[PDB]
Amino acid sequence: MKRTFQPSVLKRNRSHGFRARMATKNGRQVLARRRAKGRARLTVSK
Amino acid sequence: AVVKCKPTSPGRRHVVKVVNPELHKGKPFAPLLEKNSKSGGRNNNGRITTRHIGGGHKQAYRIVDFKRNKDGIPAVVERLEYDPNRSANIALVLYKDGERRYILAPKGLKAGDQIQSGVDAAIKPGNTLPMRNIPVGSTVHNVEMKPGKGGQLARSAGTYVQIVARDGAYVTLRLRSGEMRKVEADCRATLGEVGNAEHMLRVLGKAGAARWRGVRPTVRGTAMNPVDHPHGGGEGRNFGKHPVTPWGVQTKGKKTRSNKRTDKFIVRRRS
RNA sequence: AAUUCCUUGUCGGGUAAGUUCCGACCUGCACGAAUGGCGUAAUGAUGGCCAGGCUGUCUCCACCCGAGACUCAGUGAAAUU
RNA sequence: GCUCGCCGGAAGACCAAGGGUUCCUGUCCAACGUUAAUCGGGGCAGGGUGAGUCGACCCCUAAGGCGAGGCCGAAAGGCGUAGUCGAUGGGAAACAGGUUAAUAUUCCUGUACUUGGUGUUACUGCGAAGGGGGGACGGAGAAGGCUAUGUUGGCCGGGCGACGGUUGUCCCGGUUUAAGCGUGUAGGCUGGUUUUCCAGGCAAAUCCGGAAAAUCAAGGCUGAGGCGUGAUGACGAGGCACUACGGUGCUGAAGCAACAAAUGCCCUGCUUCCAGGAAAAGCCUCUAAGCAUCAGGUAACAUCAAAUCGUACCCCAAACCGACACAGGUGGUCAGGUAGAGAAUACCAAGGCGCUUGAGAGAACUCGGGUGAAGGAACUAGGCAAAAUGGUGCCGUAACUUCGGGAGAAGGCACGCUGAUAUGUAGGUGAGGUCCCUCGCGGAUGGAGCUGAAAUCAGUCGAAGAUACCAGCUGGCUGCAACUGUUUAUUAAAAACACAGCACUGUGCAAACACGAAAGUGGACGUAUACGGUGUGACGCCUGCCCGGUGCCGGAAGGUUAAUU
RNA sequence: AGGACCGAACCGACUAAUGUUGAAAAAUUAGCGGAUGACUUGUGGCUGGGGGUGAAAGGCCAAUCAAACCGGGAGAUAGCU
Repeated sequence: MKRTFQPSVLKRNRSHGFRARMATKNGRQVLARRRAKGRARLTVSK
Repeated sequence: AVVKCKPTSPGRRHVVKVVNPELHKGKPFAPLLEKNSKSGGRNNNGRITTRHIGGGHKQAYRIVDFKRNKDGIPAVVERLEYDPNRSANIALVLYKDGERRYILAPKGLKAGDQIQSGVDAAIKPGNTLPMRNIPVGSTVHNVEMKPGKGGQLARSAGTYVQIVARDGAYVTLRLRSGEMRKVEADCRATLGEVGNAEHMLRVLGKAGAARWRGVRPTVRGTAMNPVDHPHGGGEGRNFGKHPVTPWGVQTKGKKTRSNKRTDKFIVRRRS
């Protein structure tokens, strides 16, 4: 049976990539929150 | 000619088709072609604004000369062609200088005929002249609402317009719907009428034929739930309310014209 | 009657015996003409009924071929209390 | 190591997506592996991915995204022009053989090809963010000509039999070779050359389009395969020396013909139909502003350059998505033999596997199967389940019907093997010879060889000849929906939803209507034979009476009535 | 010629048995329907929560739908256990 997760690198970067987050005001706030918490991995870029 | 297929299988019992052997069987004129992508009834917001649109066969757009301002140069028609973008047919016309264009095909026009446009032009079908020089009581088609804007009336398969009378800088016309409209006596018109009257005698015969044209199925509305349509549901088939559209309008005689900007060129709207 | 409460209405057909099925009758509790009425060849993994063929479905169960169940060695769960 | 069993349109082979050292060698057995373990996709250490031609990057664009000025909006922000991004599509160039424990069209041997920079020489009208050509396109169907590939004969090497026969019409194996260059065939499309003139292609034009004459019909373009060369080469069954029996050097015969034949190629072709079938650049041409003894353009020769990143391994699965070494899911390419209509089915080749707990016993009962005396639905809510029918040819076939159907209706007869007609028939293929010729990959005649259905007659074996796998049960009456289709992923597939057809009603274009505080967009590059909404639901015969109530469409005297004054 | 006929690949899910701390949080085995079209499939793109999409079941929107998920108002309120 087919399951929900079907990986694709190109689609992953276009949806949650670093450049996608920086392109919108609300996306920039996501980075600020994660930086304050001290996350080691900011996004899914690598 | 109209031909009915034999009943060799269901879905072909009731099929009636219109066949015209005079139409050209070949590729069209490449220089006058353009692409045309489907929309699906969705606007730039991505939402559906018109329902029952989707699918169909791929089509290419043909540039047609509605303005018809090439005056004083005789032209000869070459061949007739099938246009998928409209119900009427089109004709390829070659001018004396050497330029080619597309025009709507009148009723009595065939290969080898001669047409011309302008005030000096003669009173023959396929000729375009200002309505000021057109004798009253004649039949015309492809009429312009404003001078130099291009024709916008009587462009269907077998429609036409008749000039009733003229008094000043205006003329009175009777439209196919029965309305009597007043327009400036400087617009252009073409003698005759669009020849495809057999277009309305065809019958699709099966559901698949409609899908070929890009029409999606329609859901009545009394078969939905209350949260979807005002006609709602019920235990069985109740329908105990006045007929109404989605969004709640009577749609059983209520009028919707509320322009009021012109409200001056209309005399005998209809009926 | 996909509609009939009284009801297994009454008569005829099919069965040794038919509250179902088919054909008539009209007392239509409470059918009816585009929220359509009455017919209709073909089509349907659609509802009801009757025949031929065929059989372990049954009268009534018997034997046989394989995988578990049982014994020995290794590993080693669960609900509940 | 020798036997046995299983898959073989895969349970074989090569990739994309995804994963990220699981790849090769040495060494170890605590934990991990549903048991043991010397073994492992486990622990530890070392080693392994070689490109001008393959892919990415790069040039060009589709849906769509972003968007200088600009338009709009309390703020945030929305839409969009010039532009700039975005493959799942278009765009130059390499093949065969050998080699490592682990990589190769990337290394080595042999033989090729493409695009640029500079120099020399010869001859010269060069120039674009502009014009034209080209690139460039659908479904179905029907043939003809070919190849991959297979079978048989010939040729070459080897063999004479564990038990009767086997020197022959006997047995086993092999019989392979590319890109490139030259030749331009089967076949497809189109009439050429010269001169003069012109309201068109935003200006120009020798180019494209149009008009009028003259003169000839051979002009051009596209094009599978075959043949020659590449090749005195490479490969090659088996022998013979090394050979830690893990494996290496050397040597090496024959290497042809006929027949059958694709879903692949000629074919982006041809015929036909209605629903009428992308864009841009590279490429080929034409000139403007300019520059002209310069600079540039065409051809030959020489020389230099072609960077950077990916390349191991699995990839229908133990390495990817399912918490697992999980009877699940996952796109493309390759397609042998016998029987067969077949990519179905049965048995096999190349190749790969026996699925990570075993050994005994032969109770009840449960699960998956085989056979059955006499009766044959008496079972049960119900013939649920099971049993049964099953192929090809010929004969034959009802009510009803929209004349197409119903229909494979129902039912009946014949099927193996051997010989003859005919030492292999009808048919297909086709050498030599002969003849012709625009002498070429040509035409006519000619028939050797090869391959090969079906039918009739006679004989013969068994209980049974469509013998296995494979492979329709049939008929009569009736309700509902016309029909093919669609639906509650995971208890409902239907009489429910769609449907062609029919009717009412709205809408004259800046259309009605819909998404949006707005700009704007869809409807539509459409125009009443058009578009939106509502009910009914093929087709045939038909669709009666009622306008008091509610809604909608008109009318207008009189009564009543807001802000304002 | 055909939303034509028989039947594999491919796409579906009408009947029965097994399984129900399953091999599997919806499968396996034997039969079954469509199979040139209103057909099926790979890659990328667009529509966002009182909103989307819907050949219309209150179906589907990441194993969750008569109003998704995450954080916040928040120690909401609870004459009831």
